[PDB]
Amino acid sequence: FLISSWHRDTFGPDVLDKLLENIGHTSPECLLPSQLNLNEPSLTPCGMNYDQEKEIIEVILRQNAQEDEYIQSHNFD
Amino acid sequence: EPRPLPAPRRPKVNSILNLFGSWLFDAAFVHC
Amino acid sequence: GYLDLLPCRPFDTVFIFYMKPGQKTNQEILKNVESSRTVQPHFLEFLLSLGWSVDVGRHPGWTGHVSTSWSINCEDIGASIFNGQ
Amino acid sequence: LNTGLFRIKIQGATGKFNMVIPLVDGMIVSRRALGFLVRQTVINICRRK
Amino acid sequence: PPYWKTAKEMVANWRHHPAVVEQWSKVICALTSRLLRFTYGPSFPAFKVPDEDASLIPPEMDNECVAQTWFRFLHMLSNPVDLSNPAIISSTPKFQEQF
Amino acid sequence: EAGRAEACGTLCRIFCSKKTGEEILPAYLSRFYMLLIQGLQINDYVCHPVLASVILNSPPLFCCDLKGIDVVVPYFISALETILPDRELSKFKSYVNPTELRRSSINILLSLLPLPHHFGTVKSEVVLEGKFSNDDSSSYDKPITFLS
Repeated sequence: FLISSWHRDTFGPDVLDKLLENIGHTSPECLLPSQLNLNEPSLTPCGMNYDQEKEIIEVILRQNAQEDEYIQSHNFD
Repeated sequence: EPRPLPAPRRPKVNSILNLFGSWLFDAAFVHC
Repeated sequence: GYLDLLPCRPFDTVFIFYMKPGQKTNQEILKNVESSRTVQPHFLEFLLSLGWSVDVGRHPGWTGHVSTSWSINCEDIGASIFNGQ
Repeated sequence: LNTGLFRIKIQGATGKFNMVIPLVDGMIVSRRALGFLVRQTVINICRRK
Repeated sequence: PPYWKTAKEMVANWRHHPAVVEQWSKVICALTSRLLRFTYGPSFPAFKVPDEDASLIPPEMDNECVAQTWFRFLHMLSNPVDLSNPAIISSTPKFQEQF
Repeated sequence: EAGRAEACGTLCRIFCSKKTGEEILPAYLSRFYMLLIQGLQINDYVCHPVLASVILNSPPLFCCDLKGIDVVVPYFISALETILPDRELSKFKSYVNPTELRRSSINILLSLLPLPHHFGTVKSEVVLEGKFSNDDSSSYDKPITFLS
């Protein structure tokens, strides 16, 4: 039943990380030869250039923003 | 063979990627 | 009266629960429902799309509980109105 | 989900005749056909039981 | 650490023998099982491991010392991606002398 | 090919295990999407083991609400058109069990049916970095809507 002032339309408004950092701080020798850092992300893979990754990241962000905007706007439909 | 559900105490995906994914990504793309 | 109370078509019952993150006790799961405006509106929209609303006293058919069913003789609370009373 | 669609998981609905069809495990259904499919699944499960 | 560096440099020249990678895999599986046995706790599912491989490591090692040796043995072998490249493997100083 | 297949066996499986509402560094997502695009190719750069592994290892891939995962949707649609209509899967029968592969394909397809009616006219971005797209409609520089 349509209850007045009750419905949706009416209503309105890591232990592994600790281990890795401990190993890194207590053993600088075992670090990679500038290729990789434990906490920081690794470098780009050999198969992909940096410009391609920079294009893909912005394409993904634009896709997510467009989908969120469409979902929010078309709610009343 | 069925695969068990992931444990609730597993680490975050980004940490696993930092620890292993570099080797995995390189191995995938080198034969790609 | 025994013959009268026997129904002529099969009847079922469905229970509905709401869960919030980090909840493992039955008391909290029951408690989150009775509150109003503390759940997603989509839950209420899904609820109202299952069937109409009928008072338990005036309902001439199955109502989910034997003691108050087949009775042929006729400020926000949330989704706790449908608790069965 | 965050995209508006819904994800369904059903436990303990397997008998002699495998599972029930109207809402299989790991299904995605839009909000339009949510209540109808849930009701149909309840009816089918109760009839099977 | 100098001995670790010498071993890592020397072991990289034996990657063409199939037993090396198998032994490294078994030992690293045993070390990682031992590490996760106490890193999270009994609640975390226990990693299955053969009894002999678990017996390779002695139980005298303390919890703190396991992490360092586990990391060092994980990085003991070179990047496994190197095995994909046939030219890199066939470039050891002995191979160059063989060449 | 065995090592390459196991590579995204591991990778493909890692991303599907993400906790709900968990942030992922966008670089990893970009790399994973590039790997998925590279793997799902049928024209000439087709490798049955890696394709089968990618399909099998990630049933809940689309259901895990990955950010921007919908970009690779046309590639998955093109990939499924060459496996489901097949009768016995002669090419893939020497690498994976045909029944399990069919089950994974059905799980993937069943997770994409609501997308057209849910979105409809919403455009989908295309990433044209070479001969990656499988379609031959001469519309590479055009965001394809779900109605088609």
